[PDB]
Amino acid sequence: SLLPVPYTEAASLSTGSTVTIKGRPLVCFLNEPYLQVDFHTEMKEESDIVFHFQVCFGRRVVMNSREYGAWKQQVESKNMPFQDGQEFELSISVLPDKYQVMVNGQSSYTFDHRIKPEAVKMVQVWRDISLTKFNVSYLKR
Amino acid sequence: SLLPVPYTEAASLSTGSTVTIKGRPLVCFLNEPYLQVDFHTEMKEESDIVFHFQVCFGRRVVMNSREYGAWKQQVESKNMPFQDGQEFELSISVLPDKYQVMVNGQSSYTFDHRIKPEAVKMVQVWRDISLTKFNVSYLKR
Repeated sequence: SLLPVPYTEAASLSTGSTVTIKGRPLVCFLNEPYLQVDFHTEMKEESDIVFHFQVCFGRRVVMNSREYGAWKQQVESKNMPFQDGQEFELSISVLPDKYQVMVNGQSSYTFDHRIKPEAVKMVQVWRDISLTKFNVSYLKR
Repeated sequence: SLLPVPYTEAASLSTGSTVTIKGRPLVCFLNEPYLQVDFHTEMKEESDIVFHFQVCFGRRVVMNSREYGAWKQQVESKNMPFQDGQEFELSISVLPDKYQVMVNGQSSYTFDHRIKPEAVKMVQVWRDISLTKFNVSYLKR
């Protein structure tokens, strides 16, 4: 819809930053659509990924990092706040120790920093969703 | 690009029919983009799937059927004719005994019929690709 997908935006993150994504799955949960949010170290898509967040709607969520071209230890969660056929609001806060992910205002996942958030230069949002809003909070120093 | 994705087209199949799909992966193989082709029994996406063909570019291909809302025996292949960053041409022929899938003119996968091809009423092509051409051969009786 509003924003093109894959959506790529240059970005800078530090403690206190928040990334807000508003969108909607393209198909019903029965068909297992995915949503993926990757925080990259460079503007190119083949670059390293500081924080990989992949949702298989209705099934599970996978988080990881890709360092020096290699995927590290995957963390898997079965927590599923997303609602079939509904628009969702996803907020990723950068805390000192980890990323906190809220879905529709509810804390749902956390991921301890493996690489400093300051290494992030780009965020890519893709897979089976329509994207209506993308915002990174640049109020803090 | 040319055609919207998810792409849905009402269709009828029988022995001798061919479905030709031309497109291109949206991102590099390193990021594991997917391609999915589902032959449905009804015009709705939650309907049964006579033939499910899902490609995880660079990794594997999964084939199955969803009957009465339940996924059946999955068949997995590691055969991978698709080329990173290239446009592909995918042809699915309906033979008496099975579907034959050609990738860029090379026979690559087959799937024995679980349900008669005549039960198909719709084809949906989706996931991480841009679609330039979609055609079903309606020359045969």
